[PDB]
Order: sequence, then C-alpha cells, then structure tokens
Amino acid sequence: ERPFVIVESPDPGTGGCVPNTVPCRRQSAPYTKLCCKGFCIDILKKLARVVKFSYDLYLVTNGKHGKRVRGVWNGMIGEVYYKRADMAIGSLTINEERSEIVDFSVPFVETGISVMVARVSGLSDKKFQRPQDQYPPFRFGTVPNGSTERNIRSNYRDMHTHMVKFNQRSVEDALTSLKMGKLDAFIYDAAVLNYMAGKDEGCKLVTIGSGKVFATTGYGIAMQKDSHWKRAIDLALLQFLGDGETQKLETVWLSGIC
Amino acid sequence: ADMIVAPLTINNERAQYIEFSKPFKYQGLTILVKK
Ligand SMILES: *[C@@H]1O[C@H](CO)[C@@H](O[C@@H]2O[C@H](CO)[C@@H](O)[C@H](O)[C@H]2NC(C)=O)[C@H](O)[C@H]1NC(C)=O
Repeated sequence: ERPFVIVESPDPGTGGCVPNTVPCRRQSAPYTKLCCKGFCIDILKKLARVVKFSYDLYLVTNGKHGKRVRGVWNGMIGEVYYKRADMAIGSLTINEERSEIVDFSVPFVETGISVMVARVSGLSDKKFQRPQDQYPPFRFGTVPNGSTERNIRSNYRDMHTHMVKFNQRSVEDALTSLKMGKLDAFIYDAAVLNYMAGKDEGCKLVTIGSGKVFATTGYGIAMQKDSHWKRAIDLALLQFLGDGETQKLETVWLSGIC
Repeated sequence: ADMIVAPLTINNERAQYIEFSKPFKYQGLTILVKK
C-alpha cells in the first residue's frame, strides 16, 4: 500500500538487505525472500521489544483489502477470521460492518474521506448530488473493492449508479489521469491523498483541507476475538502514543514539499 | 456512578483501571492568547 508499507527486493550488497528492515515472504511451496519496510513495520518493531513477543510476517495472497461476497471474506480480514493468523497490521478502517466479527485496538492516526481535484463545496454539493446537467460532466475516483466504496454505495444510490464510468487501476493511474484531464474529481482515503500531494510534479491540491473530512475514523490493529493480546497491545499502544514518538515517526515518513 | 458522558480525554493512567469505548471527536492541546 501507501508508504505505511513498502516492499523492496534484497540487494546484492550483502546477499540480502540491511537492518532497519524485516524479511517478508510472499505467500501463495517455494518462496522468494523479500524484506519489507515502512511505517507500520517500524511501529511493530518498536512495539515488539517492550512486550517481548515473537513474530513472523507474511503477505496476503488474494489481496484487495476486504469484502463480503456471500460470506467469502478475502484479504487480511478473511485471513484473520478463519483463524489463519493472529493480527493484521496495516491500512484498515474501523467501521460497523467489520467490527461485528473482529476486535480492534485504539486508532493512532486520523483519516477519512477526502476529495482530490486539479489545480465544489462538500459532499452534499449539487454537482455530486444531482448528476443530471450535461454541461459540466464531472468524474470521480472510487477505486473498487475499497472501504469507502461500501459507505458511498450504502448512503447515496444515485452517486453509486453514476460512478460506473470511473478510472480504476491504482492510486497511481488516477494521479496520471487527473494530470491529463480525463477526469474531474477524485475520492479516496485521506491520510494517503494528503501525503500524495506532498511530493508531486508541480503542486496538485485538494479542497479546503482537513476541514473537509467525512466519516472521520483512524487506522487500527486488528486481532482475533477474545484474546489477552488485544488488551495488552491496546494498553501498550496507548502508552506509546502518550509518550509522543508518533510525531517523530510522522515527520520522518509523512513529510512533503508542497 | 455507572457511566461517564463528558469531554474526558484518554491517557495511560486512566486506561489502566477503567475501560473506554471508541472515540468520536479528535482534538489536542492549544494555547489561548488575547488579541
Ligand atoms: C474485487 O475483487 C474481486 C476478487 O479478486 C474481483 O473479482 C472480479 O469480479 C468481476 C465482477 O465484479 C468479474 O468480472 C471478474 O472476473 C472477477 N475476477 C477478476 C480477476 O477480476 C473484482 O475485480 C474486484 N472488484 C470488484 C468491483 O468486484
């Protein structure tokens, strides 16, 4: 995903990769040894020492976060629900549908739904509320299989119906298409878009800013239901957040130029 | 008492004893100055 987690191939400098990184395997019997680095990796490494527990990290196979197709849950949520893992670190938004089955810790960063446009006055604006005027035909984001997709589909039928003709390849192709002009607006998570404008060719920006945040929530750590690990990790992470190093990690990994 | 509904922030010491629910409005600490 976004710089919370980054996958890098080992370098021939040492027949591997240096410290400040942890080996990670791409599951699928044979495996190639990669090593993963990022924000969540750093927070996990910092957490491990205090509570003194062992860990092994492995990637997801099916991918695409989480979904519920007739109870067939894929992704990290699918992996943790069927008792195939103990925790699922990384990008994950706490909402009503997910929390029914799997327990969560406290949030550590702020996030939500934002809007990205090329260089509108909120969700309830008539442009997104009344798609019937043909002279300003706008465009949207809506990376499918997304957490926000469920919300926008559940809350506004007309927008979901009119969002069919939307660019959908990645958080990379949308930026290129917007820089081209093949679309008009983009909607996705907040903590990733506000960073994505941090270091970009020129200065592409968003609307008013953090004042325009919809369904404000945070990222969290999932865990199997009814385990002492849940309480232990939650209290430890609260103590760490109260310490204040989270700001240092943020300024190390979440700073931009524009 | 049995329940607290007030602007009560969360910290380690209080988290040691009582159990909290999910938060509903984020904030911080800021300085008040007179113009
Ligand atoms: C969500 O993830 C699923 C699982 O990988 C993808 O499944 C596709 O679903 C569409 C119909 O929605 C089928 O036409 C494809 O054949 C399925 N497989 C693939 C590989 O695309 C799906 O693409 C993702 N997105 C949506 C909107 O379902």
